[PDB]
Amino acid sequence: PRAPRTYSKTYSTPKRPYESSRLDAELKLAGEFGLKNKKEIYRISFQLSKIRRAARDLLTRDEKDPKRLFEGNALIRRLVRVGVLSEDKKKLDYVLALKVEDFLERRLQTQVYKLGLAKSVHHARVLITQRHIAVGKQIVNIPSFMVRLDSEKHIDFAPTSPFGGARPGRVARRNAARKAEASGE
Amino acid sequence: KDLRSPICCILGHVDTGKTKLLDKIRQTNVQGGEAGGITQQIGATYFPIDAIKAKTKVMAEYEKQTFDVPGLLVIDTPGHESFSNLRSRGSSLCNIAILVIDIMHGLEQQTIESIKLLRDRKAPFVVALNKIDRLYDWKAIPNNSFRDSFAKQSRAVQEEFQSRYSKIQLELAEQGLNSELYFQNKNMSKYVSIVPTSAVTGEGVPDLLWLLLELTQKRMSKQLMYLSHVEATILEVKVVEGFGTTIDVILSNGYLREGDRIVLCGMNGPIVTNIRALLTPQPLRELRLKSEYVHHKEVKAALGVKIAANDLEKAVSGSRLLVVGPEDDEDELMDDVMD
Amino acid sequence: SDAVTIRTRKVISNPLLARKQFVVDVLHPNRANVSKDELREKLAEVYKAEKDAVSVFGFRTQFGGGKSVGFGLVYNSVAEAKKFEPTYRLVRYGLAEKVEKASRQQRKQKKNRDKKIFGTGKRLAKKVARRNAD
RNA sequence: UAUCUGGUUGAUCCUGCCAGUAGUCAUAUGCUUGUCUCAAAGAUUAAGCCAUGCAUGUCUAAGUAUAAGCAAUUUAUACAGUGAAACUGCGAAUGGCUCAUUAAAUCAGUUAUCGUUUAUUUGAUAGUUCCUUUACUACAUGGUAUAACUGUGGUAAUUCUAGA
RNA sequence: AUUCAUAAUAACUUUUCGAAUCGCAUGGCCUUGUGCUGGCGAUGGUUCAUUCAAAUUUCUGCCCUAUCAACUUUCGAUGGUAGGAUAGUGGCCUACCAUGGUUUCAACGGGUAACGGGGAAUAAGGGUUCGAUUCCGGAGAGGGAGCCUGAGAAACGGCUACCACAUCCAAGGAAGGCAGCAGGCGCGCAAAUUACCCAAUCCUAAUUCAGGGAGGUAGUGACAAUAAAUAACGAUACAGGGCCCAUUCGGGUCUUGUAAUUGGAAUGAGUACAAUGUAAAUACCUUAACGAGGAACAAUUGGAGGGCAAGUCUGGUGCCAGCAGCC
Ligand SMILES: [Mg+2]
Ligand SMILES: [Mg+2]
Ligand SMILES: [Mg+2]
Ligand SMILES: [Mg+2]
Ligand SMILES: [Mg+2]
Ligand SMILES: [Mg+2]
Ligand SMILES: [Mg+2]
Ligand SMILES: [Mg+2]
Ligand SMILES: [Mg+2]
Ligand SMILES: [Mg+2]
Ligand SMILES: [Mg+2]
Ligand SMILES: [Mg+2]
Ligand SMILES: [Mg+2]
Ligand SMILES: [Mg+2]
Ligand SMILES: [Mg+2]
Ligand SMILES: [Mg+2]
Ligand SMILES: [Mg+2]
Ligand SMILES: [Mg+2]
Ligand SMILES: [Mg+2]
Ligand SMILES: [Mg+2]
Ligand SMILES: [Mg+2]
Ligand SMILES: [Mg+2]
Ligand SMILES: [Mg+2]
Ligand SMILES: [Mg+2]
Ligand SMILES: [Mg+2]
Ligand SMILES: [Mg+2]
Ligand SMILES: [Mg+2]
Ligand SMILES: [Mg+2]
Ligand SMILES: [Mg+2]
Ligand SMILES: [Mg+2]
Ligand SMILES: [Mg+2]
Ligand SMILES: [Mg+2]
Ligand SMILES: [Mg+2]
Ligand SMILES: [Mg+2]
Ligand SMILES: [Mg+2]
Ligand SMILES: [Mg+2]
Ligand SMILES: [Mg+2]
Ligand SMILES: [Mg+2]
Ligand SMILES: [Mg+2]
Ligand SMILES: [Mg+2]
Ligand SMILES: [Mg+2]
Ligand SMILES: [Mg+2]
Ligand SMILES: [Mg+2]
Ligand SMILES: [Mg+2]
Ligand SMILES: [Mg+2]
Ligand SMILES: [Mg+2]
Ligand SMILES: [Mg+2]
Ligand SMILES: [Mg+2]
Repeated sequence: PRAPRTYSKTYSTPKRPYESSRLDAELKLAGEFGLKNKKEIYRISFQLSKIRRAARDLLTRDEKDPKRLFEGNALIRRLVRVGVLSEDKKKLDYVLALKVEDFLERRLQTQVYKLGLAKSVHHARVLITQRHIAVGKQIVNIPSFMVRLDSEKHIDFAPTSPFGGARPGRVARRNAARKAEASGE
Repeated sequence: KDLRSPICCILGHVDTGKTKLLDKIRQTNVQGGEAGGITQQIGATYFPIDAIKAKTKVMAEYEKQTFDVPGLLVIDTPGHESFSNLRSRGSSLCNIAILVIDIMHGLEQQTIESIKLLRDRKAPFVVALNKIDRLYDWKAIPNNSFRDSFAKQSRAVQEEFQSRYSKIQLELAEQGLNSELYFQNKNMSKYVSIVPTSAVTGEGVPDLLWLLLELTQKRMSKQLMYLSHVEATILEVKVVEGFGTTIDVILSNGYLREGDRIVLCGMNGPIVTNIRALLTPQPLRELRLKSEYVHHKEVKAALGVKIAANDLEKAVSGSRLLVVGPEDDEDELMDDVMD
Repeated sequence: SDAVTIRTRKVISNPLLARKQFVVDVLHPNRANVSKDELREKLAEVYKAEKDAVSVFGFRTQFGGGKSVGFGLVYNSVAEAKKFEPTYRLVRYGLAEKVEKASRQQRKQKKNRDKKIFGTGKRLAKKVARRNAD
């Protein structure tokens, strides 16, 4: 006698188990963006899949139908916000177009590298998970963060860690200790 | 933590798969002056020492050592024939012990093996003998000191005791002892002390007790004080309904708590249990109805208790029972179990 | 010891419970988390009240570090706190003793034993006193 | 979010089904198992059986205090603080659990009471009661019987209770 | 819409209600009786309304089944009249009377490993399958029946009987219903602690206070579900692939990386002052002191002829052992 905590899942898996072309494609994606799971692609194809459905749905409605307008516009401005939808093609048949890379290109994982700051999607990961880098003063440690566009200007290393001042942190400090303890007194 | 209380098991005898004697000590107490149904363990028997004070009448002067001893705590196992399961029964059974013998033979088939096992362990024991009333002409006065009664029974009877007594001594000597009657006794670690004891009707039974505490004082003094961690042995495995399946265990030292985690021995590995309940003792008197054990929150050791635990299935005789400090323990039980 | 700064957002003057109640926004760059005693001391001196009439709680430090949001109350007198406050809080502070009792089930057990007796009971003691005889 | 593939022949096109493939708030089992959050769980078989413990009790200034209770003090010689026991009142018909029965039953949506009961909550609502009707009828207030208690008892034994 | 609400006449009644109650204050007013008055509010009380209910009740809607075709009136089946009974309508029951009621538009009977619904799973659409189980309704408390109390129960942590189980005894008797919470046996492929608290959510009482295995807390827990560590970065040894030039050594600048020496960096898994958390604890979020080089702090589970993604490597076996959903 409490309330259901509701949940749901965030991915869907391929109907065809072994399709060489699809495996190459997937891998290349995972390789460009530095993912670890075929699931990190599955998830995005799933997000996309829903988005596309909703899109089609509104699209069979009449032009200037209240629902299509309210929800369609909302869907769009929501997509423009993250930077998945180019401002030119801000009218839902390009959202019906779209495609997965347009989503991938916007993870924090990737933005951290794209404006230099990492020079490898992997160094990008390892950076992000290891706490350094943030959006405000707000440390983010999630490669899938999805950089919000008007916070693109705000991706820098954190007030903590090195890389944004504050310390070198035990390993370098361990070594500073080795210098002033071996060489001196 | 504790002052240890004495742990004495009574060994030997045949066709008295329980020897009547301790059983008499409870019976003497119950219908003569009591307050209610009396707490009696299982697989071990406990008595407050204040039971003993009531059950004993002074010789005139022979038992009143009562300074810092809180009473036994008597354990029991003989019954088979086999010959035997009785042996070992943990390194606590062992400890001090009473060996009884026939007043007609002084020997029994297994009593060779039994005494022999005791000698190997080289732990003290006190010779006693049960019943003296499967003996021509006798007369009884219940729970009366030996000495009083002995003098009262006629000459033929007296001599007959002496005659039998030399026989008993003789056989005992060849088996490898030197011994004499307890009151007559010259030095405890000189000669083993013999208390004639009647188990049908009381005759000298308190005096048997006088000697036990006396011997306890002699060997064990600095020996009794302990600090220790909870040290016990699992004796016997059986089922119960109300709060489920159990093991009956004897706790020699420690303080035992309800919530405790204990590691215990399996055989397909080391096993651990949460004690669900601490069961044992039980009071007394119940025709076909009411409660049958009493629950306890905590326990001071030198008690034999039944532990109820929710994963307790398999166990063995000879395993240790110990309270948890997991890792060292985990290997310790596992090596030991292989035997 | 890197300055800190104690903000108090969303404030309500609540006279029907004799206190001003508010959120507490604690910045603390270079100094992890603050403490409750420091906070009651510090706001004792903004509301001209004193420590033992300020209550503070809630509280979690923001993910990643350097900020903690909580909640505070300051009473229009130490009496008003000692009466409107949760007693565990008064315990937390130093303004009330934790009078500890028997376990919950120890107590229930006591009560259930007490059910089986009708009346005073010392009467029943003198009645068992004769069961001691016969 | 409208996909199919392997297997009948020498080869071929079909019919066909077997097998592959993917999901399951769908259970079991096996192997493996580091971190955060969330957290179902003796339904399926046996509405089979159950040791022990707990799960229903309750007092405001405001029904009843000669506790031979406590407190004492601060005015109370009827009572007055506090308060066990007991009387009285209220509650125990809610909750929790399970899914055995049950197939026009229940249940759902929809109706009916001009076909009835309703503690309680809330709002209202009571000048009449006696009697051949001047020698009046306690109203400045009519009756006893009981607990707890005191004391005497019974039974191996229960929340058993008897006589005074 | 009424023989409605309401009222009037004549009577009726082992006569219902009309305050013999409690707490706080103590004040007015004289013909000075302790006179006659008199403040705030408690618990009651009859009838009406209201609220919380309840009980019946209209219309339509259920799975398989004809190897179930006729069913219903023994002993009410369908209707009429009157009564009795009920809180009250009604064959609810009883008297008397009649011969009705349902059915291929599937009655009646059988089955159900059937509680109903909100819902769940599966995604072209149409469907198919499931719903013991967090909310609603219903039913039950081992099986049947009966009933006391009461506003309300045909109650089971109430009684009474019988049936089946079953406990204690001093053998005369007495006592019990976990489909509440834990816990145990049994069953089985199949399912956790005999822990802590009323701090929240709310419920009950005479009631701010007591009680609450309701409910909350922790333990057990790879049921589902979410996020996502097991590594990141330079230098060096050649090797390249580049590229300009090539009359030819070539390397060198930009790097792709395969390396049996290297180099300093980073971090939480853990461990742990502290404070935070909490009813108190525990964990999480914080965070001093610790905590990574291959011997870890060391990922798994299946597969590699086809379907189906990945060997025609080496050794073994020799229609054996074994594999193979299918071929
Ligand atoms: Mg840090
Ligand atoms: Mg309590
Ligand atoms: Mg009471
Ligand atoms: Mg074919
Ligand atoms: Mg074939
Ligand atoms: Mg053919
Ligand atoms: Mg062929
Ligand atoms: Mg051919
Ligand atoms: Mg196949
Ligand atoms: Mg198939
Ligand atoms: Mg690991
Ligand atoms: Mg989380
Ligand atoms: Mg079970
Ligand atoms: Mg269930
Ligand atoms: Mg069941
Ligand atoms: Mg008084
Ligand atoms: Mg009452
Ligand atoms: Mg009378
Ligand atoms: Mg006056
Ligand atoms: Mg009223
Ligand atoms: Mg009729
Ligand atoms: Mg009727
Ligand atoms: Mg007919
Ligand atoms: Mg007909
Ligand atoms: Mg049909
Ligand atoms: Mg069923
Ligand atoms: Mg259901
Ligand atoms: Mg169904
Ligand atoms: Mg079922
Ligand atoms: Mg209804
Ligand atoms: Mg049952
Ligand atoms: Mg019933
Ligand atoms: Mg029950
Ligand atoms: Mg009930
Ligand atoms: Mg029957
Ligand atoms: Mg008798
Ligand atoms: Mg249960
Ligand atoms: Mg309960
Ligand atoms: Mg399971
Ligand atoms: Mg269980
Ligand atoms: Mg509460
Ligand atoms: Mg609980
Ligand atoms: Mg519960
Ligand atoms: Mg756990
Ligand atoms: Mg480290
Ligand atoms: Mg390492
Ligand atoms: Mg492998
Ligand atoms: Mg292939």
